[PDB]
Amino acid sequence: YPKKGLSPLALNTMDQFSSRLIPINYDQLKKLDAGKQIKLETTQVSGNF
Amino acid sequence: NTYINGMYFAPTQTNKEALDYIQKYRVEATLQYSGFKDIGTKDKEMRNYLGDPNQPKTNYVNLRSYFTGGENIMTYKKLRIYAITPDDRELLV
Amino acid sequence: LGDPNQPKTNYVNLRSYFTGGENIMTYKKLRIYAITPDDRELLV
Repeated sequence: YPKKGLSPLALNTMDQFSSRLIPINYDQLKKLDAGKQIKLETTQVSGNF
Repeated sequence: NTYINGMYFAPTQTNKEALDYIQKYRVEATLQYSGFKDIGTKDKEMRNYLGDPNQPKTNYVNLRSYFTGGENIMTYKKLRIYAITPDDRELLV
Repeated sequence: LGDPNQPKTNYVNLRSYFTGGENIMTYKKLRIYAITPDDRELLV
């Protein structure tokens, strides 16, 4: 998801109803522009059948 | 007396991508008293080259942010690089 | 010309290029880029 010939999806919010873009404070911003890169993980996925 | 504040290291050439691979710098400098001492490491930052707001961003050694109380003179010092796993060596005087 | 009541034209900032000094009234050239091919507009 999505198909292979199409661009990937994006997330930029975090609320129940989509607003309030995700904040990052000063020290994390400096270490982020220091060259270090963030990592991402999956915890649990629910759906239906 | 002239004192050294920082280093706007390597303004953007036509090709410098290897500077994006670098994360830590390490410096040994001469203090005003008991010169040529080893100082630890920091991380590089982004600053506009020569302070001009119409310029690309480069790597900057912020030499004030170290384990020093005194200043720096125009005499001998060394500057080593850390790539992410190994150690390299670049600058001297 | 920096007028607040005028259209917005093209502009070439020469200062945001890979330089350290300044430029003088001497040999200079300015070349276009179209989307696919190449061309040239200005000389001295």
